[PDB]
Amino acid sequence: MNIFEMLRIDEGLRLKIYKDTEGYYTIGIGHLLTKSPSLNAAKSELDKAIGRNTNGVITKDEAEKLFNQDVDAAVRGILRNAKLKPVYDSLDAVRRAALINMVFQMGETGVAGFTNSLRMLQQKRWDEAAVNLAKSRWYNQTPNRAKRIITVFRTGTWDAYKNL
Ligand SMILES: [Cl-]
Ligand SMILES: [Cl-]
Ligand SMILES: [K+]
Repeated sequence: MNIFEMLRIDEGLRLKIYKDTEGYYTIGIGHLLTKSPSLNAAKSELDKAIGRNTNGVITKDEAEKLFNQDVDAAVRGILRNAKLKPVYDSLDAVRRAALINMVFQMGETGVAGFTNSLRMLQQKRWDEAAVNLAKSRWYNQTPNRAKRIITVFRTGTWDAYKNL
């Protein structure tokens, strides 16, 4: 298991524009196109991202290309964030993947707002961090996924993704 395989499981792979769990146009492996309700606006974003005039459909290789970019961007964002960097640096590789997953799903900003949870993770207070993480709109809106992420921060293992 690794961050790519983990997010491939959480996000799935769809080659045609679809709406994410929040109702936003997206494509590939969780690549958010826009928050706009205009499908045309979404298609415009898709073409700019791929570099060609698409028919709202991309190839697997193109989906993977955007995914690679997206994962790198999430890591990059963590490293640039004063609230997230310290926590990330304090973690082991498995838990770091859990944090990257959260940032890919919610954005740097979103994650940096989990102040209390972040502090517990940095203190290595696993069970308490787990309980705190669950007290969120994130957990309530995407409970199955949140539960997997929380178990990885709790245990430092990939067991939650075993058999998916
Ligand atoms: Cl992009
Ligand atoms: Cl979920
Ligand atoms: K998705």
